[PDB]
Amino acid sequence: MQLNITGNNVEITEALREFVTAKFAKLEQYFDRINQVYVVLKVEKVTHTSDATLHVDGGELHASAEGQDMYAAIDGLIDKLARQLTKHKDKLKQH
Amino acid sequence: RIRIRLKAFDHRLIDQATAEIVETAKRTGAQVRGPIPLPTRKERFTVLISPHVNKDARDQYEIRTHLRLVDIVEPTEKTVDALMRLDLAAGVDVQISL
Amino acid sequence: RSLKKGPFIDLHLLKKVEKAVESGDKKPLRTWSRRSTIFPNMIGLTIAVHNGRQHVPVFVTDEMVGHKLGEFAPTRTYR
Amino acid sequence: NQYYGTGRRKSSAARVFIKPGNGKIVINQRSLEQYFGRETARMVVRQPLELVDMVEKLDLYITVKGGGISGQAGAIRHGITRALMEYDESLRSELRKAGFVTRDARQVERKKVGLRKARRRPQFSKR
Amino acid sequence: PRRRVIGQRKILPDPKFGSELLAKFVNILMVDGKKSTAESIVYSALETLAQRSGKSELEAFEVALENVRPTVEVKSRRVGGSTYQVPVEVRPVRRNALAMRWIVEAARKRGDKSMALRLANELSDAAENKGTAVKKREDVHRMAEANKAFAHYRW
Amino acid sequence: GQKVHPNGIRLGIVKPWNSTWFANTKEFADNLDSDFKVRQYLTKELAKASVSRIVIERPAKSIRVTIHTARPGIVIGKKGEDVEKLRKVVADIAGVPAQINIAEVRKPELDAKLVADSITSQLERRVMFRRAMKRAVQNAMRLGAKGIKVEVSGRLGGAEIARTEWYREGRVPLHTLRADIDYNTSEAHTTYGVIGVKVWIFKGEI
Amino acid sequence: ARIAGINIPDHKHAVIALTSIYGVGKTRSKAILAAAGIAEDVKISELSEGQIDTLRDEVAKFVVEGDLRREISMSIKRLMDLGCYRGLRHRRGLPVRGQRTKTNARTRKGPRKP
Amino acid sequence: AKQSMKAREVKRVALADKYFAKRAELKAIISDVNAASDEDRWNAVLKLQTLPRDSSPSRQRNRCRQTGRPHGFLRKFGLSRIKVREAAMRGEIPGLKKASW
RNA sequence: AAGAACCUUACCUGGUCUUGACAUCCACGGAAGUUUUCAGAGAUGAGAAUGUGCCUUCGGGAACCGUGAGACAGGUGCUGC
RNA sequence: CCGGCCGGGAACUCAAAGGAGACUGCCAGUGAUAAACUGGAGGAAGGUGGGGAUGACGUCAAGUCAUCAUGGCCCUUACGACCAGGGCUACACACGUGCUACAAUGGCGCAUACAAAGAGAAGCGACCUCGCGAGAGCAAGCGGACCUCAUAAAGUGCGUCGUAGUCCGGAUUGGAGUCUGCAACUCGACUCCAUGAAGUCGGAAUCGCUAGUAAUCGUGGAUCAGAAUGCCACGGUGAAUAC
Repeated sequence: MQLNITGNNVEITEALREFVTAKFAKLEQYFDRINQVYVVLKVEKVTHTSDATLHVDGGELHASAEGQDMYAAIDGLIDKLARQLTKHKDKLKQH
Repeated sequence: RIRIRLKAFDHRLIDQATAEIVETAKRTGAQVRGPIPLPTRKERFTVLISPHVNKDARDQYEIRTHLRLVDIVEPTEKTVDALMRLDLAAGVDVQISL
Repeated sequence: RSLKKGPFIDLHLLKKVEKAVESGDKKPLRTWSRRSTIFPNMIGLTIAVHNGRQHVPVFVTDEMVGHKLGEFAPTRTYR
Repeated sequence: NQYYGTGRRKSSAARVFIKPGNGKIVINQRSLEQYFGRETARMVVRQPLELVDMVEKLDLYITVKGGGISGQAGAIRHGITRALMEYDESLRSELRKAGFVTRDARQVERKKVGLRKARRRPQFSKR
Repeated sequence: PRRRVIGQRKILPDPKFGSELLAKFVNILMVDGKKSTAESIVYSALETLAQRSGKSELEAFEVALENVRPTVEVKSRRVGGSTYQVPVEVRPVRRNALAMRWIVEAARKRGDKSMALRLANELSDAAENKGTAVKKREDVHRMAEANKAFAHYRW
Repeated sequence: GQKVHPNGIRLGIVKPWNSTWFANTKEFADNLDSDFKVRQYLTKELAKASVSRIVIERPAKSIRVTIHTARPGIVIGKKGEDVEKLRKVVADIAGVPAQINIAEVRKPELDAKLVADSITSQLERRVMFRRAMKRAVQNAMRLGAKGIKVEVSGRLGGAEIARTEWYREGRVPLHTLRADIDYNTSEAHTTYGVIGVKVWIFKGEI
Repeated sequence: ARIAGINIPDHKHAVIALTSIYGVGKTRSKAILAAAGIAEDVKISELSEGQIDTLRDEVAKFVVEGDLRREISMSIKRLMDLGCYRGLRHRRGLPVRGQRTKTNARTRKGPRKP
Repeated sequence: AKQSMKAREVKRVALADKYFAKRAELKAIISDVNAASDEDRWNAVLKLQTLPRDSSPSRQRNRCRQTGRPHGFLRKFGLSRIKVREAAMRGEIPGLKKASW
């Protein structure tokens, strides 16, 4: 798993970078093994919006979430990605 | 002996143009070696179509500049003034040689 | 590496050498011409070459006549 | 007398000329063995002539330009088939059965925009 | 494909021998579209086959091919929530083409010096049935005969 | 934002060119901006003369500027003194010569430029846009046009978000190339921003 | 079979085996040997000591292993002591001729640190 | 496109036409192989610096003649890559049409 | 971006300028232009020579160049939500 | 003087203008006697022949206020203007797209056969001399089916290398040069000599391609004083496979 954090009009700090990787350490093991991550943070005059593109062994999955103060946006983004990772996991178990 | 070489942009315009010349070259005088067709240049321009990114969005243009030659054999003086003052249907360009 | 006919020096530095070598050693020559070569006429003088935001003083020794003025003036600062 | 067929394939035009004589063949003032006699697809010139007999029957002189070594050689195979016009469909009806008279109009495709060599897409990957 | 049972086109035969079967064989090892470089290697590899086996040249080639061609091929079949290797019998036009592909992939490894003799050594050893090309055929049949438990056909 | 220009795709089939001069690559450049500078000049003062299109030919060190307009009386004015008034200042831009002619059009409601400027002059004097586009299409269909489509986009009455409206009538087949479809576009510099109007008019297929 | 200090290439050809000296490639070796008159495709096992002696003095004019390893060090000692631009690139293990350093820079750095 | 910069290079085309292509002998006639390898050839390199720098023909960016865009130029039409298309589809450039082969 | 050594270039340090690099209008001079010196990194600044027509209403009618006043000019500044 | 070289020939190749042609039109069979389907004949081409152009209503408040136009706001002795120097080329690193490879279906040396498309006037620049070479001098010809760029290369003939980090690899660095431009230090391209790095076919994963395609080989163009491994075109050789 390799993180790639990038911000459009949101210059990422050091406290925000570890807040992403600690949150992305959650949706790690607990849901699926993944190859490569691209995280994009955006501010569009109201919406702190955060996107994420995961690459897995089957294909790719993308989620986006606009939030309140850029911390609740990533907190809503992981819950959007974790449900797509359990749907993809049981699609590849079929026991 | 006049190597009257003429080019234009439209093929339907250049064929009416040389037919306006070879008929006057046989009405007075003689010895016409035909409107022989020469190879046309096909200048192609590939242009980006967006004001920004998407390189793969393009548009290809061209200009077909058609070219015709008459090449009279032996000059008569009644035609050498008649080839001047008859240059209608703008869009064609003549260049005479001797 | 290049300029097969004649080394290159600027007139606002070349004539500023021959007004500053026969009159004794002078001020650090505040010059911007990094494009000029080191000639043997300036050996032993202080030259202030512009590196982008200041004027670094370089003492012209005997053996730098094969180089140019800007090569002894680093532009980008790293670490 | 002298018979003619044009023949062309893959941006290469031939000009074949046949008349009765011995079994010599000459290509642009050269024989076959000094032009491509055991090079790439050496028998593609004679293979319409083992469907018929050719042993010392028809000698021919051809001039070909354009194309490459196999592009010229395929134009002669379409050429001398076109040259067999004084020998009509008693010879030609069992000549359609093995080919030799189709033009084989497969030209090189133009390179399209966005692609590399008219089909090749430039490798959008995930790793 | 979904539609389009494809209109098959023909191959021109080999010049030296009246065969398209060996002309199919020269097209397989023809790397990067170089046929004169392909045909020079195979002609140098089958004249070497004649002196190292005694027979004539072209029928010594298929006697190395009937010793390497398969009769059954195993496939991955998706059924249920898993996927097992069901065996299927091979069509004959694929049977020889699957055989001479196994010859060339054994000829690019088994590294000797020249390519003509690299092909010439195991075209003999296919006939004596100790080369690595026949060990591809027997280990395909070893997997298909172990999977004889999957099949709604008995032939 | 995804279609080809319906005038530019059929340029050898049905539509003619607005420039009919030849030049090789040496004088091709300075002929074209001088062709452009007289096109930006004639649209400046003759906007009230209801000009449709400007066709320019350059025969043998000259220029011939045939003006297609709807009102040929006001472009020459009284006596025809103003068509020679531009002829002094056309010659001022390009090389000398210059013979300016006028070929007037009989139907200002079936020419795609003369429909597109009538709406864009109404939209800047604050009329309702649904009145303007519906009066434009019903005037063209009663005069012989077999099809028309008018599409207006912009703020459209001072709304803070933009939208599009279109009121096609008849057959406007864009993908066929033999169909003579006249198409042009104009701009409305209103108090809310720029409002774009583009008019397609279909007449016949040969 | 002993030229300029080591030179021990057996049964290699003539212009090929001479390039084992630090100081000569294939262009100078076919220029060195043509100045002494020996056919260039002959193995040096064929060559006798009455032919190897003509090779020893001919390679002595173009500088070889002993001093060529130090004349190219004399320049990089000079540039790093003066402090030019190429000296500091030599002083820090970075490329000198203005190549890219953002992405590759890797045959000058060596391995990759993390 | 930054109206001063459109006015900056129209200064450069006037200066490059008056000094050079009139005083181009300073490079191509005296500053070459000659029987003139003395100090007169040495002044040939030196007096070029007293000349104004914005007089070389290699300082022309050759921008568009309608918007002044430095990038996406075409020497055949003299316009940028945007203004060529919107004039070709309008019908302003004669002969130009969409290509297919 | 179909092509950053200067230029491009919008960025940086520093040297400068103000109705201005570009446009129109007013008033007042000067034909414009050409050659050359010094200082300066150059921009600029101080010069030294040369130069004069198109219409006579003639302080002009134009072209181009300097000085002053403002109306403004200018912005690759922000918002493609 | 066997060179289309010269008379000549208008047939042929080709040039580009105008026409013909391919339509399930014909036959057989199935089908609801319908649409249509499968096959065959003829035919250069057979089932919209092959390729391009052409982009339905809309979708993403997708991209662009830095092409331009433009509403509003903001600067207006400065967020405007000029100039020099620097930067956009910085490098512990991460990723994307390409190029060259790891060789013997090859490397190298010599001999040698066949292209298409395109550009050319502050331009293309023969031939002849000089230099190992990049190039330099002299300098014709050409606004070009004429002249120049311009040897196409892979291929083929012969010889060598003997499976080695090797005569593979052409990175890096040193020295010496050329051209362009006022000026190649930061920061150009190319040549010459020397240096000869990783690299021995590539983890998990992943990509393109159904035929003149993939894969390789060279060529040309736009941008441009100079500066492509990119892009856009052109032809050479030419597959495997689709139950």
